Amino acid sequence: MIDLRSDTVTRPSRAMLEAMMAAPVGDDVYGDDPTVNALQDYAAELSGKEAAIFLPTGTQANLVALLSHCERGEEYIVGQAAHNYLFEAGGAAVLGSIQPQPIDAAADGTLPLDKVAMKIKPDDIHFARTKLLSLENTHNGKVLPREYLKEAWEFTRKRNLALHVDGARIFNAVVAYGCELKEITQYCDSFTICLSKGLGTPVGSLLVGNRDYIKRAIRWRKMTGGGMRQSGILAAAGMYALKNNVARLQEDHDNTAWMAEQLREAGADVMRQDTNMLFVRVGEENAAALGEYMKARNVLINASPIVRLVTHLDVSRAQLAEVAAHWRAFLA
Amino acid sequence: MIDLRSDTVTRPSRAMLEAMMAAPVGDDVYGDDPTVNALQDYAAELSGKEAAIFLPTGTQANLVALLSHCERGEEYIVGQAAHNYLFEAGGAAVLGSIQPQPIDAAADGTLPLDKVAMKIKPDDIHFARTKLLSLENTHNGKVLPREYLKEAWEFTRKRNLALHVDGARIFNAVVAYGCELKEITQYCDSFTICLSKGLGTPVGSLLVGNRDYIKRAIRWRKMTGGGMRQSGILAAAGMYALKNNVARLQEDHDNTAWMAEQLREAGADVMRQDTNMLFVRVGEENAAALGEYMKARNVLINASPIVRLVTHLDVSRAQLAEVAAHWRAFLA
Amino acid sequence: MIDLRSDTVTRPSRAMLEAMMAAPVGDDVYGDDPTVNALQDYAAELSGKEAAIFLPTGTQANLVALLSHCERGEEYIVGQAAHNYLFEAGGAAVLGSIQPQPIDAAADGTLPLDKVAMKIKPDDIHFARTKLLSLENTHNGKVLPREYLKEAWEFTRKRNLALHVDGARIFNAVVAYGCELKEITQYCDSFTICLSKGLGTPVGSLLVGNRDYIKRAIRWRKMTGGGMRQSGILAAAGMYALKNNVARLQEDHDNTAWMAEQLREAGADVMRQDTNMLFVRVGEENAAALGEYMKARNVLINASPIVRLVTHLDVSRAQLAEVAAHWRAFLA
Amino acid sequence: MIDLRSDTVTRPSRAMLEAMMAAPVGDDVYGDDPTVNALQDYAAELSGKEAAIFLPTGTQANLVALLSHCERGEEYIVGQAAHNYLFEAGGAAVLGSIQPQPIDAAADGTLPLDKVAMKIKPDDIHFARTKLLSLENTHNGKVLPREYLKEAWEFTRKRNLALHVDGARIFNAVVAYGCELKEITQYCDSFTICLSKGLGTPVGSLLVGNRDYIKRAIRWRKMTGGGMRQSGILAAAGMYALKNNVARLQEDHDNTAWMAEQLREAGADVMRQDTNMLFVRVGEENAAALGEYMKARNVLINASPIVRLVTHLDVSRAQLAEVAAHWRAFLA
Ligand SMILES: *Cc1c(COP(=O)(O)O)cnc(C)c1O
Ligand SMILES: *Cc1c(COP(=O)(O)O)cnc(C)c1O
Ligand SMILES: *Cc1c(COP(=O)(O)O)cnc(C)c1O
Ligand SMILES: *Cc1c(COP(=O)(O)O)cnc(C)c1O
Ligand SMILES: [Mg+2]
Ligand SMILES: [Mg+2]
Ligand SMILES: [Mg+2]
Ligand SMILES: [Mg+2]
Ligand SMILES: [Mg+2]
Ligand SMILES: [Mg+2]
Repeated sequence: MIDLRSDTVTRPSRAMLEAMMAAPVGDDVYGDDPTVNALQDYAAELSGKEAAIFLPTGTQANLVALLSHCERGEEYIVGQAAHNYLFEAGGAAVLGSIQPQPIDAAADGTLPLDKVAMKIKPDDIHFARTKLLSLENTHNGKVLPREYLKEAWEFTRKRNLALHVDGARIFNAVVAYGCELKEITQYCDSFTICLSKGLGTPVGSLLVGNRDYIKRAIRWRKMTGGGMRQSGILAAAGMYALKNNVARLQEDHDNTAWMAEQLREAGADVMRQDTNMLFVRVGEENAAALGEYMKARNVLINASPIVRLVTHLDVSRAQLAEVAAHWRAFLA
Repeated sequence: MIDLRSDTVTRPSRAMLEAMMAAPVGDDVYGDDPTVNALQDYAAELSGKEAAIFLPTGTQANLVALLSHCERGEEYIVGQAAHNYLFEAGGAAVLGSIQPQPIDAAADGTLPLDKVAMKIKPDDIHFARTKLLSLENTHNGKVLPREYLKEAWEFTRKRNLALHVDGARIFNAVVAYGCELKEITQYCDSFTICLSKGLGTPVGSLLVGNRDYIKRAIRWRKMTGGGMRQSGILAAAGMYALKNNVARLQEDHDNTAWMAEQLREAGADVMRQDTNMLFVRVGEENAAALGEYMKARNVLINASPIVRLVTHLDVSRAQLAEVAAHWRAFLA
Repeated sequence: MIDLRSDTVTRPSRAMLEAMMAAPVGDDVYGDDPTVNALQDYAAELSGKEAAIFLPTGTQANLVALLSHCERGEEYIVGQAAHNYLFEAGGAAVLGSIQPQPIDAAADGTLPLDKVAMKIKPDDIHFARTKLLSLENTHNGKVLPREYLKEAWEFTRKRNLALHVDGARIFNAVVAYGCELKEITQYCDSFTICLSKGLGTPVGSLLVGNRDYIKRAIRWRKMTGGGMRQSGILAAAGMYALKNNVARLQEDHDNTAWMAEQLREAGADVMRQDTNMLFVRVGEENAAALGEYMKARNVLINASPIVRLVTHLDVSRAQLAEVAAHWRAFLA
Repeated sequence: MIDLRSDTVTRPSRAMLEAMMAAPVGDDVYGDDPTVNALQDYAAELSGKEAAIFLPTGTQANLVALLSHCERGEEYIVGQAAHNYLFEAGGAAVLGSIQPQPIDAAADGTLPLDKVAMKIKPDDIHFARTKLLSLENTHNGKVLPREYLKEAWEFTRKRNLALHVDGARIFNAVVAYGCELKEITQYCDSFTICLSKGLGTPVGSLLVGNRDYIKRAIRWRKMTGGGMRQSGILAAAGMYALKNNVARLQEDHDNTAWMAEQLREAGADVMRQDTNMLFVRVGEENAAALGEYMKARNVLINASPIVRLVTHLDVSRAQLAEVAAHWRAFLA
């Protein structure tokens, strides 16, 4: 079927499945899984960091990432629309006892440093203790300006703040940048990697940072429930994906801007196109209707005034042609 | 000694102390303290609410209120500069496992209902569960419009959201409206009352609401550590304060409005003036230099590029006239 | 390789892997994964419960269960040596703001109802609010008496307390009782099921209960980070495991009971033997020395003055006979 | 009236009241209260510690004491029947995110060190991180053996554990010991002092420890709501009590063992007598009945199978004679 709801719907490729069934495993609680360790070391090395850790979800990757950075009473400055603030049921505050300090991101997706500075609280018993600055490289598809990344890292060091990046779709950014992962990963103390979305993995996310940081991450992961056993089978896929599915992300990107043009031709009001994501202003009076129309044509989208269409390896251009045709028919 | 730093410096008048030293007391934990109970029933009756609870501080009155309103994982929309979000060291999140959703307040001190609406979370496992809208009347002196208070009240009912008002200086707004307290508390499910501010009490606050709500608040006040014993001694100052110090707040207002013209007609840059508060932009170069010049003449003002002068019952106009002069002498 | 450390080392059989590699999957967050849903409905139906939820680990199945049962400030009575109190880094309190009330378990593994009763808190603001009684069937191998399970069930209803059972090895007790799973799950409101232990799955657990309870558990599983995507691949091993690996647990039991006689009739001090678990008091002087002697011959046993040997599908009797010999050779 | 429910019902003496109305005050949030500072320095000096802090309640003193000692995920070993575990609505876990590890106290009221050692968790991700050992000198009236205090302190230093003592009635212990406060205070890193119970204060408790510890206590107190303003009026009483009400505690003690004898003569089954507390095994079938009988004779006690009678300065021996007579009449 044609699914444009999220790149999270990506299913295992033939090659990936065999890599998995082939991978050697062990008990990762003891650290005896060759594959988990191999994936963790690859990411670490690939990003220029000391150590990495495998978690069940990107949600748990960020929760653990936040608990690891901030103690009870500390606070993190994040985007009002960032994932580890808005889309993680408020875990950091509810579970971690961390005060969140959200601020609106700028149009390009960055967090205005002048605003971040204004939110750093003085060492007064009145306020929470600002500790972390969280970013999200690839925010609703937008790739942060490389210069800004350098600026934030520099900014944080000057203010003694830790810097963490939600790299759910960090490889989309990499491919869009045209550089290596380590070249953007140098500007953050820690960052996450989701294997389950664009890279085509069934389950999996990674938190990468220095040795000590990750050791604290290990205690938190166990507590939050991520301490799995024979994760080797899952990690195997993650290794295969990092060595065979990063480059093709460019194919998704061209499909996004290709589709963006088709919908423009058809008459749909396209709001913007960034990486594997495009947004259309469908409208309130056409939301649910378009949903059904499509859903009928075996096309799955998230019905809404502003529909977010996401691309991935399980959607071809030909299939996009179909949806662009079905859409054109909708509007006229 | 001339303290324009805050209205929190007000000291007990001899009549207040006597009222305290001659009050009958009992074990409040056992609910055997006459004066405490008397103070509560009086606040409840005067505001149209069923019950009331006395607490050590407003900070605790709000932490308790927030805990009594939101279960673990629940959320409260508030102002980025509001007290129960910014000035209570993130208590609601750190201790109460409550997710805070702060937004910028409009110029007049209100939380734009349109902005508030966009922040109400869809009922999806993705988000925290929006449950409370917490206001602040008298917000840095600013008196919230009355039509907004009625509109927020209606908005929250149609959204099934509770409405709480941090009334640390509610009586200041009350005198400014020229109405009864009941006429504004009718637009909220719960509100607080600090007696230790302009009303001149040594310490103590009140949280008022529905009988069942307050019953829960009693469990939280205990856990947080506010369940005192013979606190009727303190509650006594409260009654005395509520029966004699409400009307004279108009005197503080006139003085602030007075000082404003004097400082203005003296070379000072008066940004704005609301109730017992005045704001003068002094700037870097003269900030710290101003604090010292004053500190010497016994005039205490929180130095800063933008100084906040707070009038209260312990600062006379004559004394203000003096400071004024001392400020017109600062420029030369 | 001979791992008697835990039954958590069980590795996937080729038939299990195939079942996993050929399973249809979908986005579980969207509830679109056939196998995951299939696995849940099967566990629910087989236990007499309305709903079921798949999780990354048992540790998370219990944290979620506890959170779904107790609101902030609520409490759960448990065993001092129980898993959701002792071996999950205090998660219920640290992350869930739940007060734990642990008590020593009787010799047979049960929590003495008389002791439990004394621990139920009076409804007074002095105490936490007792709400759950959490058991553990198979408790270090010990099979809880059936009359106690029925008695705890009745006790909790007459006290209006929920009853949860940590069933990490529930099927081990089940085979030992010689009854159906439904006949014991009928005595609890919720229970867990680990598939990654004796049942031989690579990872995964289940929490089962009433439809409304489980709906809440879904919100908590997300927040804690267990809301995976195409997890049907994992859920597949679970179904395969539940349809083929339950009965053969009797083989582990016989082997443990077998090894016990061998080690006993060899000079070893066998304290006790329950289901797939055996305990031998080795003592200080021979503890670490034993671990090394074994470690060399590839036999892995958690060294300690009191060694805990765990049998499972990946350790044959023939292999046990070998270890045995290697142990009778340790004394000389 | 005659109140034997608790020494918390103690009311202000003429001398105390005048000391209060006389005391000079200020804003303690800024630290400008002469009296609060004077009380804090007196306690500190009197106990041989660096600094002290004034809180509204003993409950908040312990909560703050626990938050100050243990970070999120750390754990404290305390008595199953200790106040900061059982009688503080579980604040440490609910609010502080601290895992509690309670164990039964021995008959003399101490925590068997052999048990404490058994509960210290290894540095493994399975367990919470043992950090603090909490004691309660004067536990239900029992005075801990001095030798044991020395032992626990020594024990904790050897194990790198912090030691805290709930000194709600620490002065009862002092008077019973016959030594100075500093001689028992040397065996703890921190300890609390309740001014509101036996010492005859209306409100008030103190936490005493080293400079850094108390500084952390200050941030926590503010967050939990204890940061009061003109606390001078309350502190004044606390100073008067520490200089005029410690010695007479002996009068309460003799009244307790005097009354214990009278009740024995009358026929009541006295369980034990320690300091200002005695326990009678009234029985279930006579609980409520005795309550009314007494309550009628204007005598207030906590009705129960085992009645706890507490002495204090507001109950004279003559009044005890009355109650012992009313009791005798009850039984015969
Ligand atoms: C989806 C997502 C996450 C979390 O991953 P889940 O698999 O949904 O838990 C974190 N950050 C971003 C930016 C995401 O898009
Ligand atoms: C001062 C104040 C509080 C709380 O008072 P504390 O005594 O500092 O705890 C709450 N809200 C507002 C708006 C205040 O100005
Ligand atoms: C192993 C186990 C758990 C949880 O399993 P993890 O995979 O370690 O999270 C829960 N309860 C018992 C009794 C166990 O033995
Ligand atoms: C009463 C008491 C406390 C707490 O004091 P409150 O005034 O009740 O908050 C702490 N410890 C002991 C041993 C007590 O008896
Ligand atoms: Mg996928
Ligand atoms: Mg919390
Ligand atoms: Mg005051
Ligand atoms: Mg396994
Ligand atoms: Mg008292
Ligand atoms: Mg907590």
